[PDB]
Amino acid sequence: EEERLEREHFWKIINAFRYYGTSMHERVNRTERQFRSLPANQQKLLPQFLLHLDKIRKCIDHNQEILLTIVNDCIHMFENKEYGIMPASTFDMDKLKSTLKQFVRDWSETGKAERDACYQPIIKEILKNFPKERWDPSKVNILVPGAGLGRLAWEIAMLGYACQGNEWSFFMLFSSNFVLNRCSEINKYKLYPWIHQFSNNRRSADQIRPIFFPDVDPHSLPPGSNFSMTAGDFQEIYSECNTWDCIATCFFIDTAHNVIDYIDTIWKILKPGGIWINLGPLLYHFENLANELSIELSYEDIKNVVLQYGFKVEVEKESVLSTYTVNDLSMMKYYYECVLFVVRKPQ
Amino acid sequence: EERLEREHFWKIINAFRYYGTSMHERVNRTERQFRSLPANQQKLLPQFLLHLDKIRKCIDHNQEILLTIVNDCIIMPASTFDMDKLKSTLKQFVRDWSETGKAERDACYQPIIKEILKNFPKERWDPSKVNILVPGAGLGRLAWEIAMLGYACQGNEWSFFMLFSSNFVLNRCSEINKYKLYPWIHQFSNNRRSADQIRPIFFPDVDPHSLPPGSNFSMTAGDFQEIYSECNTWDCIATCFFIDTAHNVIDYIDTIWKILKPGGIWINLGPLLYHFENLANELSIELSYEDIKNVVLQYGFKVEVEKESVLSTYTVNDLSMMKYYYECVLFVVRKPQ
Ligand SMILES: Nc1ncnc2c1ncn2[C@@H]1O[C@H](CSCC[C@H](N)C(=O)O)[C@@H](O)[C@H]1O
Ligand SMILES: Nc1ncnc2c1ncn2[C@@H]1O[C@H](CSCC[C@H](N)C(=O)O)[C@@H](O)[C@H]1O
Ligand SMILES: Cn1cncc1C[C@H](NC(=O)CCN)C(=O)O
Ligand SMILES: Cn1cncc1C[C@H](NC(=O)CCN)C(=O)O
Ligand SMILES: [Ca+2]
Ligand SMILES: [Ca+2]
Repeated sequence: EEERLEREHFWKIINAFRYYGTSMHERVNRTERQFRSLPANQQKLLPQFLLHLDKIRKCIDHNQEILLTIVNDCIHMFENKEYGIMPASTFDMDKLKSTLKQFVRDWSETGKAERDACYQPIIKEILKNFPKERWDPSKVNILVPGAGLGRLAWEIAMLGYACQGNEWSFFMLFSSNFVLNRCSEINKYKLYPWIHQFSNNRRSADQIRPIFFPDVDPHSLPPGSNFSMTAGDFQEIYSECNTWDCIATCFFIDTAHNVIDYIDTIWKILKPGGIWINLGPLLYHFENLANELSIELSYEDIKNVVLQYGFKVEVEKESVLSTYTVNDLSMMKYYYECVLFVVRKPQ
Repeated sequence: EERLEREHFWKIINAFRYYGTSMHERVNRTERQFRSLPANQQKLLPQFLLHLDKIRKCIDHNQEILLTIVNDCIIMPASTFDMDKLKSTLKQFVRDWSETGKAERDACYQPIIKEILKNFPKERWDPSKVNILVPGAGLGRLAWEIAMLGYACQGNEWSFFMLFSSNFVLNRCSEINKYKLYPWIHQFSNNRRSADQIRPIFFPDVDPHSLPPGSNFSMTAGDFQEIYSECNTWDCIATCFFIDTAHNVIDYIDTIWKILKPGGIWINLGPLLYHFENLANELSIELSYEDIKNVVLQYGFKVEVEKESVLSTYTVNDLSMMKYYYECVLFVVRKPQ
């Protein structure tokens, strides 16, 4: 039951990767169809339009190649031997499009500013509580749930902490497995994360511009590094109590069906005296989804729940600005005024 | 014609009437889910169901303000599309007619109004003989501000959501801040404090019936392409967050060029969030700003002002942990004489 539904989920994501080209091409063919239905005099006002559509198509083909490399990597895994054709949902295609942007955030020089706003404060808090002068960082155990493409877990590991990223989503697992285990040359790969955006373009070239990755070799972890990634629901995988020195969550807790469940887990699996570092907003992932449990709390209520569990609050900064896979050439942008806090389980 | 507009009219009246139902069902889902939690978890939040009740009261109040707009004008399940438009409408009240919306208005309307004063000064024009057209006037605040300067200004709006509201605010309203809405109660995510959700706004911040004497202000209902067909008529057309509503922006540009007088100016400020992009079966020509400028040039407009990266927001919740902004373009182009 567990293993079969995992198996179903698995090939569904695979199929979604395989379907990216068909989806996007149909979108561009809608556009070409409509453009050609215009009065011809209007089409001659834009004598480069059809050419630009052809450049998008090449971009789609290139993105599809990256996605097929990821699919090829995960099918032939040493530990994916346990798992063994339909059109993907529009929901999967959106997750796909989100995945490609995630490569900018986590593994491109283009996403350094965003990492500076979201990751530096977490890393800064870790160094504050486990200073190199008093702690062998190899003996400090740090769990990073919802690690995504894994850049933050990786950065912690670069300092020598015994860091383990966990992730539930096969979009994220397929991709991080590829970037972390196969990209051993800086900026060897390239993708087009903005071709999906047709609104709010200053220049048409803006939509077809590339980003390169990885800006950094993942295998430049120094010897003595202790870095790993796990696949599964972190509530089910990390059930052993009193284990972790530090749990670090970035844009994570608003992905729960019930964030109270998350807080209950973090309390049980922290070592007495350990800390929970959090940075992020409260965009509840299940808010709209029919037939899904979604408990949407204000930050005020989250703090009250944290306080009642017994945590003691060491750092609290509200209005920490950051973006999330922003396109800095776009005429429309979203930003977050995140909360950062460091709470501590009493010893 | 008459029969199909008849259908559109009552569909929107019905959406106005279904607002309380739609919102209460949303709250119902929350309450069922909270009550489904284990008792130990529920105890941790002893004001949650009380807070829900306060939301419901805000809901009920909003529904009263909506019914007032509909009787001042004069029950089936409306589409989520309508209800989103409805929620959008209540947010517009903040933008166009609340002290809270002043920051946005200064960002979006003041640069347009300054350009109007620049191109129609008293040393050259009798302001009351200058005809200015505001397509997509919304709740009409901008058009009103232009008419307040002594120009002959006509707002135009297609949506019945706006027309009901703009009528109610411009004709049936006198006393400042007499009325209040709860425009944020539908946002359950990204709240700092629970109390921000049930936070009230008041309108109108300024008295609409303070037009000076001889002022020439009017508002019309319908497709601005179909209503305005007299070529060489308008001294100025002012579009604010408007042109990206077109099925085909080239069509809007053609209408504007043709209905401006020789010497008339088109002022534009907004982004390019194309309204029909992600809608099935609807035509949608999504152009870059570069392409729109190439089209405008080929028509023969002379370009007088072009500012990119004009920062502004649109019905923003100042207290929310999530926020959008636009890097708009402002331009003024003249139809040559
Ligand atoms: N139950 C669960 N256990 C582990 N990860 C989960 C989870 N539910 C959702 N997630 C994942 O949590 C991730 C949050 S995205 C955040 C990624 C990264 N740390 C960053 O901030 O940039 C998503 O990739 C999502 O798939
Ligand atoms: N053909 C048309 N004629 C008149 N209004 C139209 C129209 N097409 C779209 N609209 C309207 O244009 C409006 C854009 S919102 C802009 C409102 C206001 N000027 C502001 O920026 O605050 C919408 O209310 C929409 O209903
Ligand atoms: C990951 N996460 C968890 N809480 C919030 C987020 C941000 C993310 N936001 C975007 O992708 C577009 C940004 N304007 C999302 O929607 O998942
Ligand atoms: C009116 N308009 C025309 N071009 C863009 C807009 C903005 C408007 N934006 C919102 O409502 C949410 C923004 N935070 C919309 O998309 O209707
Ligand atoms: Ca082009
Ligand atoms: Ca072609």
